[PDB]
Amino acid sequence: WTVPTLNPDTPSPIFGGSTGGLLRKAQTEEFYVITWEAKKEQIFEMPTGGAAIMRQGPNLLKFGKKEQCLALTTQLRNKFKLTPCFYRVFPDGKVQYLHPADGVYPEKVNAGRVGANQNMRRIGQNVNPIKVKFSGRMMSPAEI
Amino acid sequence: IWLSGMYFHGARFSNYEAWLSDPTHIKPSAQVVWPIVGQEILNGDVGGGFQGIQITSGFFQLWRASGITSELQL
Amino acid sequence: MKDFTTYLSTAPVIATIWFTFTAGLLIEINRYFPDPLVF
Amino acid sequence: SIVIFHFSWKMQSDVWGTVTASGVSHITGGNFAQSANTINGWLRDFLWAQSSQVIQSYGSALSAYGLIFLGAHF
Amino acid sequence: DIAGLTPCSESKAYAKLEKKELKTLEKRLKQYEADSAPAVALKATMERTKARFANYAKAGLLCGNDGLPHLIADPGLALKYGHAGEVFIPTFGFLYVAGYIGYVGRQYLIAVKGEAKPTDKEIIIDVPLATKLAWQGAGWPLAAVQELQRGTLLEKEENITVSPR
Amino acid sequence: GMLETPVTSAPIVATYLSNLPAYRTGVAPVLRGVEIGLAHGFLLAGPFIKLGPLRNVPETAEIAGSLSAAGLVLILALCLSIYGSAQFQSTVARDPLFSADGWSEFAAGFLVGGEAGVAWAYVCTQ
Amino acid sequence: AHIVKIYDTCIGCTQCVRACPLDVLEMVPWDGCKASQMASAPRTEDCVGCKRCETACPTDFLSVRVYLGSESTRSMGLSY
Amino acid sequence: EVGPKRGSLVKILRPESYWFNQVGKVVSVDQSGVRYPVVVRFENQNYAGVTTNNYALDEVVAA
Amino acid sequence: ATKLFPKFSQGLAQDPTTRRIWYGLAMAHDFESHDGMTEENLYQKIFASHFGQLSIIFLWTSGNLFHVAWQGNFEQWVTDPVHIRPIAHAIWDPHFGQPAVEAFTRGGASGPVNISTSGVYQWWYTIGMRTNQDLYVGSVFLALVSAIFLFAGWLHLQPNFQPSLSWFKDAESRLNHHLSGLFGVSSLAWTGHLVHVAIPESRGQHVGWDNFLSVLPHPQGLTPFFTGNWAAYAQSPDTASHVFGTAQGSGQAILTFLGGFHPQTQSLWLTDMAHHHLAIAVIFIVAGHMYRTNFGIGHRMQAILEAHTPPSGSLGAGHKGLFDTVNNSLHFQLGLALASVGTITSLVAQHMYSLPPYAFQAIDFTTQAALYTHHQYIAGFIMCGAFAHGAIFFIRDYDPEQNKGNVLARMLDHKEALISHLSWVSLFLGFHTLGLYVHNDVMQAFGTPEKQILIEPVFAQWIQAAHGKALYGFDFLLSSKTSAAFANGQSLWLPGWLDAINNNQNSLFLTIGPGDFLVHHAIALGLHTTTLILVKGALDARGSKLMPDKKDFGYSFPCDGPGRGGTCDISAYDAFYLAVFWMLNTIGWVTFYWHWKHLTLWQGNVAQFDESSTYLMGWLRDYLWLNSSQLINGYNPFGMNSLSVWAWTFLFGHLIYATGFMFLISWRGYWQELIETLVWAHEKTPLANLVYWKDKPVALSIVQARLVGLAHFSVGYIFTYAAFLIASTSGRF
Amino acid sequence: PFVPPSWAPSVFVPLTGLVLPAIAMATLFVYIEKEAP
Repeated sequence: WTVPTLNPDTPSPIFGGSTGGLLRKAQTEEFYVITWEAKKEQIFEMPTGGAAIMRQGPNLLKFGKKEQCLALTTQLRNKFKLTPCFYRVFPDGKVQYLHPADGVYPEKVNAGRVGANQNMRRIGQNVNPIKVKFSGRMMSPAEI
Repeated sequence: IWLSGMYFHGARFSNYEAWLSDPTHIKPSAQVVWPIVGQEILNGDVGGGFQGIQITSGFFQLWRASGITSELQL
Repeated sequence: MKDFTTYLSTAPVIATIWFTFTAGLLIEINRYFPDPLVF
Repeated sequence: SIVIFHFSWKMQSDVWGTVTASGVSHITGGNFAQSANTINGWLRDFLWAQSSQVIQSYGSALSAYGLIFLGAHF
Repeated sequence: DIAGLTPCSESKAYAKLEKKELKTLEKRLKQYEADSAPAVALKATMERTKARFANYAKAGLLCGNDGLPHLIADPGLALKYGHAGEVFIPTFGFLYVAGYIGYVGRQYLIAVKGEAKPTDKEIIIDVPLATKLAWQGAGWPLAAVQELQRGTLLEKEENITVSPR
Repeated sequence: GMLETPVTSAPIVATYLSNLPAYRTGVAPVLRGVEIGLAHGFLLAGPFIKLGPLRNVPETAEIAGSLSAAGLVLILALCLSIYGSAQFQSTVARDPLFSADGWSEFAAGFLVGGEAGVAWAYVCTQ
Repeated sequence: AHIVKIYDTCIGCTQCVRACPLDVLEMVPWDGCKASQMASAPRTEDCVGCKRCETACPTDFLSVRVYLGSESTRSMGLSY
Repeated sequence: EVGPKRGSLVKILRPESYWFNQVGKVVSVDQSGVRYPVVVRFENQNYAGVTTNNYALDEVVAA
Repeated sequence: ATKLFPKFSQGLAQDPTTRRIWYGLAMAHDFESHDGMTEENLYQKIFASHFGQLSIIFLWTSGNLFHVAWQGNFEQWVTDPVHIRPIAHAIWDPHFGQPAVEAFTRGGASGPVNISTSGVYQWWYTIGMRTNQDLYVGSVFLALVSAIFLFAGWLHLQPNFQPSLSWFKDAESRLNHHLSGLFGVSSLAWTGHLVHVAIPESRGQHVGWDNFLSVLPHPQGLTPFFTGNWAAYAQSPDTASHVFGTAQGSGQAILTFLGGFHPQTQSLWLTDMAHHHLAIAVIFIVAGHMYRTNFGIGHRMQAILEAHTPPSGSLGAGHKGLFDTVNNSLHFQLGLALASVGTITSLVAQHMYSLPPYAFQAIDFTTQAALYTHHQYIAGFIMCGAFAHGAIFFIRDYDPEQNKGNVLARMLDHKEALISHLSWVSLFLGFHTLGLYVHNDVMQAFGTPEKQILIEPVFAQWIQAAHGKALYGFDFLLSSKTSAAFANGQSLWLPGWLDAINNNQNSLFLTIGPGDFLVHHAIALGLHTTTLILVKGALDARGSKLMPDKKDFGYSFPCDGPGRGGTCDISAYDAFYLAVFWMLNTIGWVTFYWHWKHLTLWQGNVAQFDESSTYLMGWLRDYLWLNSSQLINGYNPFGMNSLSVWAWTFLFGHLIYATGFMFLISWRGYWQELIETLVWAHEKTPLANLVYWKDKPVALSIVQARLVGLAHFSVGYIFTYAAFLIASTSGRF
Repeated sequence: PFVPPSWAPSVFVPLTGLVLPAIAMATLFVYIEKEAP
């Protein structure tokens, strides 16, 4: 498996437009682009409000935050049994692949994933805040 | 059941017949309380030789508009 | 009849009957013994 | 609540009242046009002035209303 | 007597209040007939008022400057001046009925806790068991004292859940 | 994507907005400020003159209204200056108005234009 | 950014990962349970703090915890 | 054979557990070297509506 | 990009929303949560903050003195302090019309002024102030003191002047110096002022800085003090015909213990107050030599704490390790200090209304009411803060390893029993007090006032009889003429005290009845419920069954999410939050009782309160509806008077309270969605999208919403009651 | 003497009410929005 590359010249689903789309953040900070493959033309619900028609083949959409892209991914996976993927696009043109990060969905275990933020103890074994006091900043006992 | 109760109260525990002969002085009343724990004070002097609670639902005016003149009809 | 008695044994019906009995007892006591302030 | 308050004050001030010889006397004396333009007028002439009947209703047939008036505040 | 109060049988404000109540009742009665329902009801209310005032004065209650009865809650003063019927005897009466209710409820919970579905018995009351426990609860103080003396009234600290401190 | 309607897509309203001084994109910011300030001070002098506390007394209603409008123009100029100082701190063609020097010159032009508009509205009622 | 931590009481039921609405958690191989999997949080910069993962955790006490930390555009879920 | 007998009643010793100092029935005990092999089922559900949990060998006592 | 504000939090400086400004303003004094904060730096910042606070206090006092000396009528009020109203300061407002100008022009001034209700006129008159020059000099002196304190605060932050961490932990030295110097020496100096200035000025003799070295406070001149004949200072006191401020009827004594009140000023004797300060000065100075600092003698508080464990083990380890958990925790010390200060503030309110210390203070009804209400509300807020800091101590500074088996750990060991019993007491008090009230209301409504339950407060009346009141007829202790306690004080202080307590025209142990009993139970209910909420929040601060790891989330956090059934308002901060409402309700009940009893007392009809305080309808009609008639008539369509400012403040408080209900009922989500729609509207609007925000607009956080709603609730509550109390008391008298 | 002039309120009240708060609000607003280097 290899990381996919965003194709900016990808057809978008048939939508008449809405007022819940992108804002100035997309032009000044970042935005997100979701792409998927549809077996047939089908009407789905847009996470920003309204009903759009996904075309047969590739489909590309833009959203203001990652939650909208994942909500659309969940809707396409649970209802139409599709496999969507999204990226984070910056105004300079940089594209960053986001989900599924390793090509496999995170709900199923995949080899090569290194565990992060894992504490080899339980909650009851956490120390008291007094032992964490006078640190660099506000730190919780779970951070150590 | 609620409407039947309103008609029954107007036919057995009211002063509608007395109010018909003097609707400008007698206060409409269709609820009487039992003489217990000193609550009988709520049975005010509404007029027409009757003691009770002055009702504001307007059933007396509605019954007068329908032509009801006796408690038997209610 | 067994199901009906079981329905009557439910918490709201039992509470209604018990409170009606208790209220009736207190009301009858205050009716036959009006204005009781001290023993 | 503001709607029913306006209705009560307007009816008691410019509509409802008794009829005398060459003149009509209202319940509140026509004080709506002069006092409903301020919040203080609504609090004093409508809420404080008209609540006298419900707070001194004890010992009469309307005492129950006063009791509910307190219970509703609870 | 106690706290500078005077007995209601000698208080002038007490008799004045009785006269005021009878006066307003008589004033309301003056507008009706002599053999009608409101007249009979008002006369019954007047007789009840007279009986209530005479019974309160006969009970030995103490009246203040307002002419209203005042209760004595101190057991020493109540037992020394004959005021135990105000706050002492009703105190023990409430304690008996309240402990009665609490003991019957506790017995019902302990009885249904050893069954298959105690929650089912909690929503659908077992009337025969509840009636039997309600009748057997008359000896609640003796039974409670016996349970406390045997150590079966309380639960051990090791069998009660607590927070992680 | 977005919603297009005849209100936001009519060529007449687009030309009207492009003709406004704020959307000129190519003139000096001080001139834009002078024009906007004059257009604002002229209309601002009205409410204080006809509704202020001294609106019934003669020969001083216009004086008090114009002074109040001048004070409001001064407050708005201070607001424009602090907005420019807190908005442009670092980093078609780029409009020079959206810059520290451009916005400062715009605020100064707005102050001069607003005071001139207030003074012109005062003498226009005499 | 918020702090998301996984504890050793995790049974690898993958319910927290399926309930995450911004793809913050994932499953990694492990040997401390029957499922041979463990939850992980390698993308905490995208966590908003909805605590849906804590709602989906069946262990007593929870195996995943979210401590609200610094707030940014991503953590506040702002689309503007 | 390690751990309590299946079907027996045990007391939970985990302080942060909802069923601390409570009695639960033993369902199964894992024979591997897992941290929490004992499976305990309880009659009363916790705040999350769960009635079962996993505990270590030293976190449960035969009571 | 990263903003400069706030400089103490790097995480907040990186926040691109409007939440950064709000959180930077609300976390400025939480030095423990600042970036790179150490213990030594923490103590140094607190030291500087203390100096700044003293500077602000002294500047405020100098401001009050300056305004009374400039725009007041102190020179005219001293001549006739019975019929002249004190002036706070002048009023300069261009919004005032002509009728408002002549309406506020009163008190003998030449323009609109404010009538002071703080009582500084009576206090300054009693301590010796007579002219405006004295107030001017005092104002300049306090301004100089304020500047000196501010400079001290700035100086103790610079190098070579920052105290070390070890200096801040010298508890024995600090306690010795505070007891002997800050308390004893200050009281001794105050005794010197009363003996040298206040007492001679009350006798018509001017004693100022120009002649205090040539004027003797006593005609015997320090000889009886050195020879031990101290009784010579109590000879020839002020008679019953003494006129305050003149030499008619004045005496020569400087240290007496006559007791009671002055027959004219209806206040405590100046000689008695001087003697009081001298005795407490000696006691505090002696107490200041208890701890060991540098001379071998004295105590070590650690030894006394460690040697105080019961032998049977009832208290476990006792107080072992309590010295370290208190000295190393600033929240523990702050909680103890706030608890003691709140109790002392309540004590001040009670003693000040019952035993007026300043001349002509009892006649000023508005001053008495305002002072009592002010101190009681301040005390309630301070008490809530004491418990809040106790919860903060449990979360941030409590160490179970160091406090193992001592009383502190045992409190958390049985916290369920404490919370359950507090709940039972509150439930019993609420059920019975409300039941008796509703019963009396039903009896009064049905026309049978003799059927209401009126329990006589025999215990409090018994105590009043023990103090000397013979109205109830118990005749024991001070009430009996043949008791040892009565005969042992007949030559020192019992005559004046008995004459004052048996007088029904003052506030010294007022006559009580069933209404007082019922309202006292309401007060008990309020105290127990507020204590239950605060204690439960402090004990459950480290965790509970719902949140076993609550201590890992800090003292204040929004919630733990909707999981596990829902965890709204689970933090200790939320417990304090809910307790503030109960504190306001409790102080409202105590101030309502105080104001109604004193209003009926001053009006000459105590029977009105005695007969209407037994039912809630009497409280709503005879106290709230009846006393607000003049208040709401401050401005009407026919004109206005000087009382219109209180009417405006009344409506102002109602508006603030109602505005608080908005932040209290509606929550974040709705507002965040609405703000998002507003963001879209601003971004799509021409001629307005050219102006953009620097911080992204977001709705207020859950914790911030609670704080804002509570602040509005409290502000509206305070302003509404203050306006009503001042307007009713001033208009009636 | 320390007595202020008769015109002192007519100058200090407008100052403390409009000039000083405007300057303080402007300086504080510029300080809050200043970006760190």
